[PDB]
Amino acid sequence: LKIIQDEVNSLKEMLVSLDQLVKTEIKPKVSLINTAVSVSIPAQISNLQTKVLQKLVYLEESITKQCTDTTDDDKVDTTIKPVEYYKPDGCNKTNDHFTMQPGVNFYTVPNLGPSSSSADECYTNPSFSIGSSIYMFSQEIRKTDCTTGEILSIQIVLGRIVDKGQQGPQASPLLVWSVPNPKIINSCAVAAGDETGWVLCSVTLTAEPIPHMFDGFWLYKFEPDTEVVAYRITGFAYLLDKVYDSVFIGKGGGIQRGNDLYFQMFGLSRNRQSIKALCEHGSCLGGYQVLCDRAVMSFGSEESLISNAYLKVNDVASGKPTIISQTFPPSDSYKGSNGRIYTIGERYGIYLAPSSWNRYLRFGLTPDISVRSTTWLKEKDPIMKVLTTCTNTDKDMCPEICNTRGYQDIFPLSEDSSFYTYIGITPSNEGTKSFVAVKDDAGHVASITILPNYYSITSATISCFMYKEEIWCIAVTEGRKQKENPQRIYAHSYRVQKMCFNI
Amino acid sequence: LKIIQDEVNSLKEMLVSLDQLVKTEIKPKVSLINTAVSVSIPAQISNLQTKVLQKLVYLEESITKQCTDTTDDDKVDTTIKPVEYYKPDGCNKTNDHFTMQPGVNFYTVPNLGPSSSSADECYTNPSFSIGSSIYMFSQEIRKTDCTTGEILSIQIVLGRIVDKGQQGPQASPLLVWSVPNPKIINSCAVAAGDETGWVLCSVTLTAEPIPHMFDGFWLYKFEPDTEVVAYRITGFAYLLDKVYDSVFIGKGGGIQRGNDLYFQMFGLSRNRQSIKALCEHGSCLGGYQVLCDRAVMSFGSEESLISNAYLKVNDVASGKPTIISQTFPPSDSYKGSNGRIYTIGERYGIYLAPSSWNRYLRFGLTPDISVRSTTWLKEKDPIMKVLTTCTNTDKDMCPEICNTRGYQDIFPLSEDSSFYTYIGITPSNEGTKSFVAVKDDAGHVASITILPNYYSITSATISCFMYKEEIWCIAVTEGRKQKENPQRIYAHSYRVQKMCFNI
Amino acid sequence: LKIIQDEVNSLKEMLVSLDQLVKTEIKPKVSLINTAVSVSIPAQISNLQTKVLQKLVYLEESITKQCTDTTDDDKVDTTIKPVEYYKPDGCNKTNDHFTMQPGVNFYTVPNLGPSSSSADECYTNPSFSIGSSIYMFSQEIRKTDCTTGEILSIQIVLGRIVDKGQQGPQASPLLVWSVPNPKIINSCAVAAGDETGWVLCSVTLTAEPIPHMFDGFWLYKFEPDTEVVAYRITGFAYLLDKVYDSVFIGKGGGIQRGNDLYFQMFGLSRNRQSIKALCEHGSCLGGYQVLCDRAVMSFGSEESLISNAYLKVNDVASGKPTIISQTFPPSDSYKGSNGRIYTIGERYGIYLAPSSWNRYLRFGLTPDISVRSTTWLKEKDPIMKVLTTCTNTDKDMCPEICNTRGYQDIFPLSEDSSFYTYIGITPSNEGTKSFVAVKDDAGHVASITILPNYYSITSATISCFMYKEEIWCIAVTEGRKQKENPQRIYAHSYRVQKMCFNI
Amino acid sequence: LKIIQDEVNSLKEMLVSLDQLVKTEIKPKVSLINTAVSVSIPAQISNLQTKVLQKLVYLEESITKQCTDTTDDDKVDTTIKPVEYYKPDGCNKTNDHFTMQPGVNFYTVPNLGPSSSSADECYTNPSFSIGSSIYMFSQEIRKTDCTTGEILSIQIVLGRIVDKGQQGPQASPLLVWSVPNPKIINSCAVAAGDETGWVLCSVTLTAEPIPHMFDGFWLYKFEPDTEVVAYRITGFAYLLDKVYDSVFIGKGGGIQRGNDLYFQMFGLSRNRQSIKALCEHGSCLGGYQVLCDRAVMSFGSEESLISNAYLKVNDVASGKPTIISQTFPPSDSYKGSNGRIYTIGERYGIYLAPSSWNRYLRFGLTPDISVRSTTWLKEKDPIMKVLTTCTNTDKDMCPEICNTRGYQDIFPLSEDSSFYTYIGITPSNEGTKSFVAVKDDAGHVASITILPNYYSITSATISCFMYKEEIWCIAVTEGRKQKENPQRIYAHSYRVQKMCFNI
Ligand SMILES: *[C@@H]1O[C@H](CO)[C@@H](O)[C@H](O)[C@H]1NC(C)=O
Ligand SMILES: *[C@@H]1O[C@H](CO)[C@@H](O)[C@H](O)[C@H]1NC(C)=O
Repeated sequence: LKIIQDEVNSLKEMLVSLDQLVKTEIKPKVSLINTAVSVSIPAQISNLQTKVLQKLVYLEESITKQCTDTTDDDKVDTTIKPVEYYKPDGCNKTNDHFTMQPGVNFYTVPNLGPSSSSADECYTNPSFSIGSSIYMFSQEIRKTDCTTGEILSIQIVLGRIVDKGQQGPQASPLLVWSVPNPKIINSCAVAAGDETGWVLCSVTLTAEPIPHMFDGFWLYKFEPDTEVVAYRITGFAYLLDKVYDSVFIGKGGGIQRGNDLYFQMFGLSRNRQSIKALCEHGSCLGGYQVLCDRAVMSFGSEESLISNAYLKVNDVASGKPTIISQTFPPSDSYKGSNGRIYTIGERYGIYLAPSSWNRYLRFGLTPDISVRSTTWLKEKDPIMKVLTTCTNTDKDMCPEICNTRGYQDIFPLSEDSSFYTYIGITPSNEGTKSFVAVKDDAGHVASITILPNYYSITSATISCFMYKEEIWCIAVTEGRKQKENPQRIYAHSYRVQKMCFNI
Repeated sequence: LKIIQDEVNSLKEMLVSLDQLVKTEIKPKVSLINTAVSVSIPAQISNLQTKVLQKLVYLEESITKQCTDTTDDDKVDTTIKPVEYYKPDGCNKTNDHFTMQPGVNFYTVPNLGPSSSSADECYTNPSFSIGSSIYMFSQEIRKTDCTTGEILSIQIVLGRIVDKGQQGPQASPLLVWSVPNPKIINSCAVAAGDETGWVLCSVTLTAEPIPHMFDGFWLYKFEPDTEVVAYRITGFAYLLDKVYDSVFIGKGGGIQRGNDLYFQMFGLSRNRQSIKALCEHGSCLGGYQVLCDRAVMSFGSEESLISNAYLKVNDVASGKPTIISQTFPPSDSYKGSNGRIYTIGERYGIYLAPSSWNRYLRFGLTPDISVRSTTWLKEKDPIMKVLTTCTNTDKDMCPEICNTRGYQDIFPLSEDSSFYTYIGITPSNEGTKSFVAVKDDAGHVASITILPNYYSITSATISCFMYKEEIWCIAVTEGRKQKENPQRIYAHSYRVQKMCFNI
Repeated sequence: LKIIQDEVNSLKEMLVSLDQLVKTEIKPKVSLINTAVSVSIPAQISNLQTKVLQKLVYLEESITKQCTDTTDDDKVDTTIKPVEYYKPDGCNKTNDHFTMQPGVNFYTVPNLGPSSSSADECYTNPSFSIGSSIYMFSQEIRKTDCTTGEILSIQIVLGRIVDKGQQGPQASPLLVWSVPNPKIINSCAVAAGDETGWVLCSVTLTAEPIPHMFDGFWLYKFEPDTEVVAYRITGFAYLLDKVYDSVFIGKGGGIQRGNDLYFQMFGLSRNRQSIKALCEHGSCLGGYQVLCDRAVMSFGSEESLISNAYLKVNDVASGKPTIISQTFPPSDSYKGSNGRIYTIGERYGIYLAPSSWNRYLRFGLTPDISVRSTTWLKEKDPIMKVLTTCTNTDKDMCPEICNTRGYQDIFPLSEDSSFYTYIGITPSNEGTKSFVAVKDDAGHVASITILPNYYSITSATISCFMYKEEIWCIAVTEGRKQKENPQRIYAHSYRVQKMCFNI
Repeated sequence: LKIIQDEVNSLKEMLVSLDQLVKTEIKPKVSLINTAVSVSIPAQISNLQTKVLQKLVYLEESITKQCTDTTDDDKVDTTIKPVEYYKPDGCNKTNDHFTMQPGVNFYTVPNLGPSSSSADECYTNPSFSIGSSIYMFSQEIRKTDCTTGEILSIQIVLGRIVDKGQQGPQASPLLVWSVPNPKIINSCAVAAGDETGWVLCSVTLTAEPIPHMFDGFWLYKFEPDTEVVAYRITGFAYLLDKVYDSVFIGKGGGIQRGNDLYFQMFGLSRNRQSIKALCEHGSCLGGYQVLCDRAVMSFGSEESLISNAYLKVNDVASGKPTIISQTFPPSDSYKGSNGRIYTIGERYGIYLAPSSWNRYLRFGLTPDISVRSTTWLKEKDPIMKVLTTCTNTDKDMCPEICNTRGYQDIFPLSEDSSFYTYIGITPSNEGTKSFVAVKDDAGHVASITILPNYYSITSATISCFMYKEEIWCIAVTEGRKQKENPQRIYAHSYRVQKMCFNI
């Protein structure tokens, strides 16, 4: 028996030595190689190409004629920049119209994140954000039913945007992570800054979880070639404006400004006051105001409303972050829904998806992130026409009790959001049809048809950046190639052209 | 004893942690690196080379004179395209003949798939197909005897065709897989489409297997960076036209059209009717018709015939595929054999290898995959002269009872198969001799000798594609370098030149 | 029980086989790949770029006009060279002043060595040295308190300086190692030569260690793709000039000359003689001499002084090295401190950091490494203004009892150190401010502000080399990006410009 | 106890699964990556460089003026070719002398094979051969004493010669292997052909081994990405001409011609006849003939001689090789020694190292590998002056009883070996001095000094090939950098220039 208690001890020493070898020598070197081949070499080849071709241009000029700063110094990878809006330089003449249009191509961006073949799995609720160099992506994997199924796993993919010699920008994953205990999460969303990514997840109560109940938040910090740091925000670490029974983090993601993070949230809150719901519609014909009020109530109850709010995460650098919210009144909003926080130069913007009877674009601008300073846009495009149970029309948009569960955001191409890019989706008898469009400040829309070989697309989120000194955008969508396929997440890219037309 | 039940439990935790590390971190990163070095970097360097050289061409033009679309957007890798047939543009003049000829080079394409040195192993029955970007390859590994030996393993190698700076196209393996329980498989064949590969295997009964008996099929789906999905097709999931005792899948492979797969099959079927076998021969001299009838019977039995059939796999996207066959009558065919399904523009073609007394090319064209719509070609070349026990001549091809076990297919270079490329093999007293040839529509054959340093080549299969805007072909053959070597699978490439001769 | 003693034995055989596979096949190949992607490929691409661009230059010259040695042969990597000082070629004219200035850029050099996110860890006491091709880096990781905390680990990173297509030189790690039993080390420092690195560590006594006691040294030899060789230097293997109770190795590092190594050391030594401390100051007004004497005493004791010494490691190639020291008298120095040994052509230099009341630059030159041959410079810049408890002024620098714990070295750009480069740090109410400067031989200083987005920088060490045929320097600093961050080590690079001004 | 017999079984399943994963997925992919980064990418970049630079040359020609085959098709890697001797094209004029000289550079070729830092290990007896694309290298590792120490291991390194953008050719290892049971091996040598390497080892008897006794041979076959195949040649599988008590394989290596291998061997053989030893010397003055006879006897015994022989390995492709030898008479040779077999066009050559009193070059040519057809050269250079106990002079070379244990071979640069390259070594009071030289057919020697920073070099072997269309040579030597270093194996390269001088 001593030899046994001895032989087992021998196995322990051999197993520990092997485990140390894999963690100490091999894992580190494999990570270094991944970066060298996926990021660094492509960057070196790209710089070579640019310099050689530019010299050849000077030779072309010479033959015909003779016959026959400080800002990028702290950057690791300078392939992309934050968006620098186009200006009408020289388009201030009589009858000379400055506009923007999408290009004719819609290129694939493969391997944005991992996937699978199992028909029992569904990929949904993508959250995508592009920072100054890096991108954050997150995808929920649910069992069978996509919307009401169990969460099997949430996957976060930190990576970089690089130039690989293709017609558009390409993704390069550096770190993939799987959130522990996914079964107790209501929702997660991402945010990104300078070489740092953030994830904020809202969690629930347990008895096995108790569905859509609220019990604080988790915050995760992601860095290149570094371990993930988790923080628990509970107890007195958070303060909500209204009392919430159920809290969700808005799908579209958040932003980082200085030492604070901003996210959009929505949820089910307690109410002890009468309301006058916002009720804007066309020439439909008292009854409509009643419907507008019942449209924001949970189960028709005067005391429990579904509403939107701003969520601020304070002082992240201290290691002990706190959360403070500010809620929108029912008089200046519609039934609470998934939204997104934008940074627009020195100003901010907010997108709120349709979820009720009003299917018009709801997007606002503000000098600071607060409720009382928000000014709403008067544009209508896009109108959400999919994943809805509403029977009203796109002209009058009359109030009724119905629901919508889609998401189609926009990306501002100017400081006042007078110009913007979006993807439209129209239902048909054979899946869906869709297009890319840019709306100008005169109300005109330039549009090009996309993805003719996909059975259906149900959603879209857009993030733009500078690449090769012009604006490029990446769109992430959910859909199916063939009618019988499970739902998967796809990504494509396109360019925005500057044009000026002499009328 | 508790410390033992404790020390063992400690080993379990350490072993699980190590296993998770290798599967979670290392395997994924190694796969990403393989793609980066074998596919992505080569693509980037190739694009650089093309752009720089083209600019230099413009400079050459400048000096002398002054003194002294939407289709590839959804593609991951655009190195190759489906074949675009050459047209006689400007060869419509009097006495001006449009033709095609092979080039003078026959380049090696190394590492198409893995191999071994053991003299106890034989590599045979290759199945090769090139899709829109990817290729599928499969090789059987048998013990000692090559044809009648036990199957040790079947290996499937999914990979891509890339440009590595060599004189021709090169292979780049991405995924290698070994079919489980190979001992119960009669045969497997491959098919490929757009980034998806398929494998169909016919299986037998068990008591240890019972030789050449039939018990349904297995279908496997292969995708890049994805797990392999297997389906069992048995019970009422398949319906055969005739009752078969033994079913084999044709070696040459199949195609994918829309949501269906098409394969060629052959096997031993029950018969209750009299027959009049197809019996076409030259000026040999009642007795011949009798021999032609007994040539298609198993063991001379009127009731059991060996015949060919089309095999269709219906609705693969549903996850629950079914199989339906359609059998060729004995009056329009010869003893059943290994064949191949071709896609020729909007039309289809079928190749049937010689297996009996008739050794002439048997190839047909059809508007749809059915028996009654097939029209057979009247060309003879190539004539199979190897691996045969027949003693007839190449002129009269007189009926007798004999067998042939080779395979030499062709690849159409025009919609009506009036032009095509093939490899001829002629036996000698020192292994074999062979050549590459292209037959034109006037019946002329251009040919170039190949592989002068190989003792023998016994078979060949050809797949063609566009590369660097001209047609290139890859030939996969079985053979031996030196007389005493075991049989191995080799691959080489060549180009097809466009020529027009003013007579 | 036999089956158990048998099943365990089976596990042993399987575990040994697996461990051998990882050590024999995989580890070696991973190391070879790391070099190929991080060093060899970048070198090949860089050489291509240079040759192509130079040819294009000749074409530019041709168009306009016609219209419209043996020294690097033994080198593995020729990207960098030892510094070749600039000369005033053609600046010997009347009113024509030869000078040197820093460039305007300060580029990031990422991944010089590994790091971490834990807030409980602090990275301090960096030691950095650049050899003929390779570099040595070492960083101490302490728990919580940075200066008085426990040592958790010391990490040594041997690597190479390479060209990766960026604006400046970049680091490429080859070997990372962790010194065993870090808890018994007083301090470590690095040195580097031709493809060989060295580390010298001073160790203490144990009872758990006994704080700042002395018990000999360890020497480690580092080579590329090779195991680390350790030597113990104790007993009669070392001889110190004075009797030391506590010995530390100077932070800045040492040099290799022929078969010997030279390091700076300092420590607490026994004294039986009266002293007259060096006491140089300005127009402050007997009392000052008394303060100057008590400033070099430990706890005010006449018998125990803190002093500097040279440390020589003799005959390293024999495998049995020995150590001999030579101590500086209190009459020609100040309280002992961290320093650095320099090689300046055929001559040597020594830097001694401020640690007491005198905060002016203390740097000397010598024809050989000995105390009696050292001649001190009369320059003042830089003056250390951070990490000090002194209340004197930068003009008079009056004696008092105080302490300083910073480190800001210089790098000579000429044989007589009449020109040199340094980094200045000035404290403010919001962390610190800093700049890069080059002082010329007329006493003028050219300076450029750096790192505007870093809350604070507390130290700097500079190493220079030739790159792309001009002098480039890498500065390694300790600091924080945001006020609440833990301390981390950062590295940046800049260039030194040659200028000549016609007055 | 059942739970124990159960928990152990669980560990077995987990360990087997992990072992299969590492062998099935990871090992294969790592090997593919090594080739991609070390061989394939460098080849692609090199081809780019050549094509771009050649176009630029044509542009240079254009500006000034206008103003201001089938043989490599079967090759995997075409970087190098077998030597094509230079011809005096246009040097057939009066007073116009055709010659060859070495270049001035002697470049390092790093990582030819692995090494170590342990001072207890010595690397000796290198065997190096270059084939049509690949190279074979083998190094013995002995404990402490280098010549009489125990063999710890023999390491074989199969690799390729590639272009990495450096001034000369570089090595790229693909497969490293360690011969099992090295303790029973007398000696090993390598040979190489077309993508196949061979190793032949002579083994001894065991009681623990019995020193220098003979018991047959082992043959190993090495192929890229393939397992090593071993064969035992014993019993009646070999037949030696004379009866040998002890057999060694000549250090320099062998060749492959068709299906046979040729090696040089030497050993201790039985003798029953009187002898008349070859005794060629200068004007020294019966006694000398007696010394010449005793110089070839073992321990002075008439019945036991030390002699050379040819060793042929017959029919390697069959898998059952046999060995037949043919011995040189004492009347046409000197004491047996290490030699080398050369292929010189259609003819063969043999090199025999000095081992006795005659220290002049001994090299012969033959139309076939046999004793009776060998014709010896009359050149003297090089004369071996190191590792000898002889006291005779380089002029008369008088017979005595002494021994020499060096090795300095030559490489023919012409069909008749009238031109050749060699490395000379001259002893001094400070290690050794050496040079590279080329001897022409007029007896003139061009020489250049090498390795000025190496304490000593004791041996050299040379293999030449075509690279960038001119002859390049790699020399492998044994030596020490610093006096106190252990012996290690180094490799360097140089070029042979074609010159023609008008007198
Ligand atoms: C050949 O076809 C071209 C059109 O592709 C036509 O322009 C030309 O006239 C035709 N030539 C003859 C001889 O028919
Ligand atoms: C040298 O040989 C060339 C042929 O290679 C021949 O044309 C020439 O005339 C010869 N010159 C002399 C002097 O023989």
